[PDB]
Amino acid sequence: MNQQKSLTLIVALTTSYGIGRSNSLPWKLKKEISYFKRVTSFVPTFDSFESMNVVLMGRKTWESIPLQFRPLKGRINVVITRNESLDLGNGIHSAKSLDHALELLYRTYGSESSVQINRIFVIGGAQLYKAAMDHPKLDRIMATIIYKDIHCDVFFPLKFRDKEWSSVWKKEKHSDLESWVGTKVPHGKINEDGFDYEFEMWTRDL
Ligand SMILES: NC(=O)C1=CN([C@@H]2O[C@H](COP(=O)(O)OP(=O)(O)OC[C@H]3O[C@@H](n4cnc5c(N)ncnc54)[C@@H](OP(=O)(O)O)[C@@H]3O)[C@@H](O)[C@H]2O)C=CC1
Ligand SMILES: CCOC(=O)CCCOc1ccc(OC)c(Cc2cnc3nc(N)nc(N)c3c2C)c1
Repeated sequence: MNQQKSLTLIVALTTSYGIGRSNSLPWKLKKEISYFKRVTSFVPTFDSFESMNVVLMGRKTWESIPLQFRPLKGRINVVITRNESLDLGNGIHSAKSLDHALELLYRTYGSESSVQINRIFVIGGAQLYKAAMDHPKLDRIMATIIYKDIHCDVFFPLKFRDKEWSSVWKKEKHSDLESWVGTKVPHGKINEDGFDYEFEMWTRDL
């Protein structure tokens, strides 16, 4: 009664797997953020009469997001921390692990509940990505690849794009990405603020 849905990890990362610096993002990309918001918010039309997606994040990511933007609108937010607590929150879910979060969500958002869960996303940071990478239900990574070795002080924990991991993690066709996300997605390099980046989707068999 706990393992009824796959997890999807969503991340923007450099070719050196860098994801962060000074507890924030070391880039400023409005369209990249708009993609994150669209992907994490998208529910197919028939289902969206009551469906909401879930965003799971570590406490340091929670704090990283400008207070203006919290909780992340229109999604069920859960902050994962070893130390309960709160973080001061208006409706704001807390759990001590990825599986305690899932248990809390299934208990809270049941068959009878007016709000139902569509997809569940792990949205960072490195420590929670590490847990998700070890979780037997994670099967999908929505990666934005940033083609610049921007200096970072926190890194994605497993080199899923590299040869050593290439029998396990496979990059999907762009048409498959678009299908999964429910919309046209720009394909190939996008330039904002002096860097090229591009959207990818990678999967692992369960
Ligand atoms: N580029 C990208 O897409 C993203 C980048 N980032 C960046 O990542 C950096 C944050 O990464 P990181 O420092 O690893 O922080 P995280 O957000 O993963 O938070 C780490 C903390 O969250 C809790 N936590 C995480 N995993 C677990 C677990 N398995 N069980 C229990 N508690 C857990 C904290 O708990 P406790 O309260 O016990 O200390 C732990 O210290 C920042 O620079 C942020 O900007 C974040 C999201 C996306
Ligand atoms: C009205 C604007 O819509 C908004 O709500 C975004 C405003 C917040 O600005 C941010 C500053 C820092 C930050 O690091 C946590 C994030 C989170 C983020 C950004 N890109 C991201 N991009 C990807 N591919 N993946 C992520 N997981 C991600 C994540 C978590 C956002």
